[PDB]
Formats: sequence, structure tokens, C-alpha cells
Amino acid sequence: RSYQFWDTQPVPKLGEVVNTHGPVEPDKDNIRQEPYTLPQGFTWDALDLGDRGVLKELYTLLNENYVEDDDNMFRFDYSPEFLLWALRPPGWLPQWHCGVRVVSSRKLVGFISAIPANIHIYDTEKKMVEINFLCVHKKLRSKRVAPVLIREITRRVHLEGIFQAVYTAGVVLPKPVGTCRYWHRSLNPRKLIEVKFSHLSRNMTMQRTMKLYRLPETPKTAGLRPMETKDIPVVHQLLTRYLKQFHLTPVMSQEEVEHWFYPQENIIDTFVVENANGEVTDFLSFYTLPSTIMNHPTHKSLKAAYSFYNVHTQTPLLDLMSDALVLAKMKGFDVFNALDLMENKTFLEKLKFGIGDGNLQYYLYNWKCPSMGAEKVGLVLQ
Ligand SMILES: CCCCCCCCCCCCCC(=O)SCCNC(=O)CCNC(=O)[C@@H](O)C(C)(C)COP(=O)(O)OP(=O)(O)OC[C@H]1O[C@@H](n2cnc3c(N)ncnc32)[C@H](O)[C@@H]1OP(=O)(O)O
Ligand SMILES: Cc1nn(C)c(C)c1NS(=O)(=O)c1c(Cl)cc(-c2ccnc(N3CCNCC3)c2)cc1Cl
Repeated sequence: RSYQFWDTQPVPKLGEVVNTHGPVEPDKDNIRQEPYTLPQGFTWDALDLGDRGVLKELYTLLNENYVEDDDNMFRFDYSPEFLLWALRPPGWLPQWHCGVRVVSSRKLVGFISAIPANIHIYDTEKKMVEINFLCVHKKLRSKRVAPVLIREITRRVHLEGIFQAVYTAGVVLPKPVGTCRYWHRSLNPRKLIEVKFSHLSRNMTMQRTMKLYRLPETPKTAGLRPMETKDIPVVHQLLTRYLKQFHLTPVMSQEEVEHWFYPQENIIDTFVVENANGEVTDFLSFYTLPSTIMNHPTHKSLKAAYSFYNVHTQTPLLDLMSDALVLAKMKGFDVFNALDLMENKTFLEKLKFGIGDGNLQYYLYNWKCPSMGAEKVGLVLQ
């Protein structure tokens, strides 16, 4: 195969085994000062997401044009407040919220974003960025706009002295460092079958299916409660120690832990286990991301929870995740999603998760290293 754009980039070749660890090319000593040229009629615009009007414009772009399933039945519906959470973590930069507008109408038609992240990859910690929310309006697809967005964000990141990035995609590109699979745990099977997210199993009736997926009304783990301000330091401690066992992980400051885990209704939930001694020994977390159900007369949205980071030191992981499912059901979610990364394969089948269609590929930009199994991936992106 051939990749017109990706073959020009500092990434390894598909199907070539890597034995070394390091950058594909050295750091650049001079960087292009001018933005890359867009097709006539379009212009760059940095989006100030602290402006209500601009945030809503981005919401609308993504709501109408972002990731869909293969059958064009579901589309991610990131809320404006979720977008602020995902795009303004500690160290965020305005120039890294990179929009494309039509010059005449001002209509937002493209976006790409970078946020800073310290990333541990095997035996090296690098300052990187995480690239997310790459989106081109449906009416502009297949016109090679994506490569311009990627090159422009690369340039803007280079200006800040950063030369590596991490990103995920549902498509195969040169060259995945890890390959994960989505799994889904039905919470509201009647709705999920009705909207054709799932189907009735061959030998199962609806009644049997509702029975199969039924959950306790309240969590069972002793001392489980929502994370509070006082828990920030211990959650940071727990996470840092837990992540050591994997080969691709974030390295979060205490300020970053506060940002990513402190509960915000309809965005991020974190529950800690505070034991009989008053010690926090475990935590679970999941984020809120609904999908629009396209072309349906009565069901308009699928409420999905996504497993984030789950740390166990005294509570079995199986128990923690059982409680995450119950909590998600209580909060009105239709489905609970998780990847087969970290120690997740240890609970997925047992807790009645079903395997999904889509893969999620993990990539590094300008870093060559051996690929890893899903269980060694310890990084979750929004
Ligand atoms: C040091 C700092 C570095 C910073 C940069 C790090 C790298 C960041 C990399 C980006 C990480 C993004 C992380 C996320 O946000 S992944 C989420 C991507 N977004 C969506 O799926 C939303 C709905 N889809 C769209 O908007 C798409 O049609 C997009 C915008 C993706 C492509 O628009 P379009 O359909 O109109 O195509 P084109 O004619 O303009 O361009 C075709 C070229 O684009 C390559 N392509 C297609 N999809 C992806 C993809 N998901 N990652 C990387 N490359 C992709 C494709 O192979 C081809 O290259 P090649 O085969 O000829 O070589
Ligand atoms: C319910 C639903 N709604 N939507 C929109 C879909 C596709 C489903 N079905 S799904 O659960 O089984 C699922 C899900 Cl959630 C997500 C992806 C996927 C694909 C490509 N890219 C990403 N990224 C997300 C993280 N950052 C950028 C890359 C995700 C694929 C599948 Cl197939």
C-alpha cells in the first residue's frame, strides 16, 4: 500500500519491525514562521473556547461532522462543557485550538487540537502533545484538507519546542504502537436493540436479555463515595504508582489529576474507596459521551459512559468495575464502553461486555519503538 501524506512524515513504515527506541528525526533548529496555505476561500482562525459563541460553533461542527460508526447510524455528541474539559487542561495554549473558517460566511468547517502531555514510553519520558478532534466538514471531505490541518498543528507545536505527539485513530496508518478493541456492556438493552446498536442474540429473547444484563440497584464495595477535593493528593499517588506497570502512560502532575478526575456532572465521574481506617485505597472513573442517533423518529441520543482510569490496590478490579456499571446504570446511561487496554481483559467477559466492531489504533509521531500488546497500553484519551 501507499500513503501520499503519511509516507512524508517522521513515522515508521508499516510492517517493519522496530528494535530500537528513539526519535525518527532530530529536533528542528529552525521552524517555518508562516501558516501553511489553505485552499482559496478558507482561512485559519484560533478558536477562543472561553467565548460562549465560539464554543457553540465548535460544538455544532463536531455534532454534525465528527466520528460516526461504519453504518452512519451514530455520531459522537461531545457537549460544550466536555469540550472545555478536554481542551483546556493545565498548560493549554490558544494557538493549539486550530480552526478553519470560510472567509465570506465565517462558517467553521475544520478543526484540529493539541494539548500538552508528559508521556512515559518504555524507559523514556518525553514532553509531548495529544492530538484530538481532527474534523473536516462533510462537504469538504476528500479534498486533502486533513494533511494541511495536521501540518499546521505540527508547525504550531514545533514553535513551542515540542517534537513528539501521541494520537489515536480508528483507521490503520503508519504505524500503530498498540492496537485496542472497544467492548460494550449493555445497561439499557431494550433501547440498544431498538436503535440497532445491538441485536438480540440468536437463542435469546428480549426477556432473557433484560435478565442477563440486570444489575444491583446500589454499589457493593464498602466505603465507595464520590471523589472530593481532599482526595486529590492520594488519587494522584494511587494513579502514579499504578501506571508504572504499563509501557505507554501519562505522567500527570497533581494539578492535572485535579483537572482530569475531579467530578463534574455529565462530564467526568470519579469514585474512591475510603476504607474502615479512612484510607483511600482504590478509585474508578468514567467519562460522559453521548452519541446522536441519526435519522430516528423517537430516539435521538444514546447515553454512553466510557471507562477512564481505574486503580485497584485493595479492592479486586472485578468488584470495582461491577460497581462502575451499577453507578452508570443509576446515572441513566444506556451503555458502558471500555477498551481492552491495561488490565481490562481480566474483567470484560466476566462482566458481560460484548466485543465491538471498531479497533482503536495508538500512534506516536516522531518516536520509533517496538509495538506493544493492548494490556501494556496505559493511556486513555477522550
Ligand atoms: C510534534 C507535533 C506533531 C503533531 C501532529 C501529530 C499527528 C496528528 C495526526 C492526526 C491525529 C488525529 C486524531 C483524531 O482526531 S482521530 C478523529 C478523526 N476525525 C474523524 O474521524 C471525524 C469525521 N471524519 C473526518 O472529519 C475525516 O474525514 C478526516 C478529517 C479524519 C479526514 O478528512 P478527509 O476524509 O477529507 O481526508 P483528506 O482528503 O482531507 O486527507 C486524506 C489523508 O488523511 C489521512 N487520514 C484520514 N483520517 C485520518 C486520521 N483520523 N488521522 C490521521 N490521518 C488521517 C488519510 O490516510 C489520508 O492520508 P494518506 O493515506 O494520503 O497518507
Ligand atoms: C456508540 C457509538 N457512537 N459512535 C460514534 C460509534 C462509532 C459508536 N460505536 S462504538 O462504541 O462501537 C465505537 C466508538 Cl464509541 C468509537 C469508535 C472510534 C472510531 C474512530 N475513532 C475514535 N476516536 C475516539 C477517541 N479520539 C479520536 C478517535 C473512536 C469506534 C466505535 Cl465502533
